[PDB]
Amino acid sequence: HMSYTWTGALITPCAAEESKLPINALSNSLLRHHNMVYATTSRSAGLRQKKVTFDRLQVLDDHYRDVLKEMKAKASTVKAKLLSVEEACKLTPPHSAKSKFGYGAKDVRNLSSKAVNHIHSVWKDLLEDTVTPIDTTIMAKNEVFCVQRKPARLIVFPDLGVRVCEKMALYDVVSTLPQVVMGSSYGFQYSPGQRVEFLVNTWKSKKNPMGFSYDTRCFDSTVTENDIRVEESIYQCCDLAPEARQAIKSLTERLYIGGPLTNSKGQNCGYRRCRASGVLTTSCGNTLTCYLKASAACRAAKLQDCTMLVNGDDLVVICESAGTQEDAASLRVFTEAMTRYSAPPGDPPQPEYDLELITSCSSNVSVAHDASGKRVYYLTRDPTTPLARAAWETARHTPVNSWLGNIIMYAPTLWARMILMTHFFSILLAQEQLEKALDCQIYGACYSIEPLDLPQIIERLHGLSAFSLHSYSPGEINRVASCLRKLGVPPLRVWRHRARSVRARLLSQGGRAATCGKYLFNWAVKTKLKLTPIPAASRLDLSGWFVAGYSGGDIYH
Ligand SMILES: COc1ccc(-c2ccc[nH]c2=O)cc1C(C)(C)C
Ligand SMILES: [Mg+2]
Repeated sequence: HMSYTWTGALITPCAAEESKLPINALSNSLLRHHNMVYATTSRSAGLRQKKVTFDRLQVLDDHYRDVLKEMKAKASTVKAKLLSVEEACKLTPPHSAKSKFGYGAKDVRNLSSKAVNHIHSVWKDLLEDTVTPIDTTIMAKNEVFCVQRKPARLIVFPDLGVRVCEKMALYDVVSTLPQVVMGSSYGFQYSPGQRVEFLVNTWKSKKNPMGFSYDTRCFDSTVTENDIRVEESIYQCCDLAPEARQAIKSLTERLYIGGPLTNSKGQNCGYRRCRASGVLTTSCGNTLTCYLKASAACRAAKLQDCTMLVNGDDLVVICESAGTQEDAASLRVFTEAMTRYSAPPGDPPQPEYDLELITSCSSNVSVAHDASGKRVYYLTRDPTTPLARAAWETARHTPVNSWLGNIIMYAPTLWARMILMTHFFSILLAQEQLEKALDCQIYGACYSIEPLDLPQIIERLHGLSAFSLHSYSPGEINRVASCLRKLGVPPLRVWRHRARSVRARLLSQGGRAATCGKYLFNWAVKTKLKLTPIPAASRLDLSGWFVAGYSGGDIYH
């Protein structure tokens, strides 16, 4: 029951890999300790190969079979539709990996003959053959981090032709089914602001609240053939077209169960017997499996009045505390049950009695004050990775602007407002790129966003409180300050000074740019302007946002 078996061939790159931080004229205004910032390359893939290769022991009890019975019952109410080639072709990101059949993502999007004719022949083969393993490509990811070096994470994905067919058969399923099965526990249905409301309300709902979070050591590699087979039966509970049932069955047996791994040089690297990281069902199947395992473990641990919040492998549990001594024991049992379900932890969970202490999605809840001085809870995180990645994005244009994603999702935070908003609006002003659409990742999906619509966007997911946040917790300010010292980032006083200029340059331009300067940079000036609800904020067509997660799913909205 090994996750992977390797022939010997190496995980080869598709190009020359840049590991050191590229420097330009704008770099030093943000970061000075360039050596601390790096990117991962195929040279450290062998380390991760060793880390992701292990044997899986799974023991399934009555708690497991009970939860699944309930899950299949809720799943039976779902009616899902098949997607047309055209619909699936428009969901493909513009820079998605090109086919080994002589066409790219842009040919797929333009609905070219070579692309559409190939998509049709792959679909026909999926309905006619349900046994032959589908070929996947194994690659080492190029991600930017700060030191204290991590080995490169792997990405396993099928051909562009298979990916369009996956969307056709399972896009509606992976988008609709998770909320029906899990209700209010599906985290991807929440905006950052709505997620806080849920956590705070849930914490307040308990007499003596206890909370903890769970992180699985290599979740994708812990996923067994049984787990993937169990996910298929959940999808098969839906009311589906006959063509969609055969395509799901086929994709399961040929792609999702496992298959061979191929490098950039066309060599067989080995065989995969766990979850593929770069398929449409990556996020859905991980959330369902984690939820099934954790719900049954919650029962095994005899945890009182549980409230789960799942998104991929990330899980948060808020319940009624039975005393510190019993609470430590309950969590030991939870861990032991999860381990038997083929999901051991990275670090053992610990009971927490303060919401600000729970860490999930590399984040935590913190307290700040709004304009009136009323306490307001918001979601934050350590700025080290966002800043290291913003530093890379200062010197090089990338397909996913992390800074933009971070400004959208962490808008109320001290670091995103003072550093990110200031630095990039200063660049967009200078380069006259204020009206240019930029791509960013939100819950694993790719979105083209206009930087001028940022104030309206921030109001819908955080409310007017985000533009008025002050008097941050001592611990948060200390975390930002230590991080700036570590990376050689100018202190927050220099950022205040720059923000007044950015604000002034923005206000001068009028229209949407003045609204940007007015709302986003009100914190910089002493003579504050009245920030009222933006009429434009309500008009925003945010349909498609916070519906589901698509990490590794190759989705574009
Ligand atoms: C499941 O929760 C998340 C997943 C991703 C991001 C995220 C953070 C930054 C950029 N893009 C993203 O999608 C943020 C969150 C919360 C916890 C802050 C809501
Ligand atoms: Mg994990």
